[PDB]
Amino acid sequence: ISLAKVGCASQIGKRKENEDRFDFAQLTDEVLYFAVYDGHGGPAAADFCHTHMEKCIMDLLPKEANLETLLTLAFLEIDKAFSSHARLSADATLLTSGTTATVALLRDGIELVVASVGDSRAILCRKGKPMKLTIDHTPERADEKERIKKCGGFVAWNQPHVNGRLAMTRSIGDLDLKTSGVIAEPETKRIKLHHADDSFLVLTTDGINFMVNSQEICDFVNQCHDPNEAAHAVTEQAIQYGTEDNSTAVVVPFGAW
Ligand SMILES: [Mg+2]
Ligand SMILES: [Mg+2]
Ligand SMILES: [Mg+2]
Ligand SMILES: [Mg+2]
Repeated sequence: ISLAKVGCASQIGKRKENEDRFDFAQLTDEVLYFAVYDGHGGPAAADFCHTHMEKCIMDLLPKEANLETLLTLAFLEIDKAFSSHARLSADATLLTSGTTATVALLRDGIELVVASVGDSRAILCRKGKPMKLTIDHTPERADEKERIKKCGGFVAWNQPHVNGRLAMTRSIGDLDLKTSGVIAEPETKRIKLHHADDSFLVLTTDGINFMVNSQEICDFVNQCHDPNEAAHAVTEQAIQYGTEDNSTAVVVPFGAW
């Protein structure tokens, strides 16, 4: 696998700051890492994950062979770390700072494991068909709604927001909403890559998702030259369809192994 080929674009939209972060790296000989972080309420939480996620993972790699279990621990461990960082700084806004997290680990070139909290997305495109690797955590999910109430929170409306503040039901940070049911525990998925067909991993933030569905994302990946152009193509298409949030796409090509 080559990382010179990974394509990524991030556009700011009609917002004052761009709070999307993304990273990818070769962690060990066997483990590749890919991530998007959609921040809100200040970039502090997205930056924190961007800065520290790779060490939470690497320190746990020698201890945990189930990568779904590994990322669960890493997410909860990094959220506990952000809590303390926030509670101990002079800036009180860090207590309202949050972020989505969608992280992918590829082991041995073959085993793809994806964990996320929030409404940023991961899909896999093989032969121009998408497969969803994530499901959005939003209050319009019956199971998510029930946890929010069980924990004593509520959902308000313009379109549904937890306690009138948070458009999603899981996240890293948002220290005050943690008691009301906003958790840092991811949902996970494990798959094996195709031995013969080329498959692409695409991470996107909600600015893109609002206007470009999963199928149209495969079309851009399928029809553009390199992943670089495809990533820039799909973020720009979202802006032109009417999206105003920050928009970030990351396109990862996998060889047939
Ligand atoms: Mg890094
Ligand atoms: Mg954002
Ligand atoms: Mg949102
Ligand atoms: Mg967003």
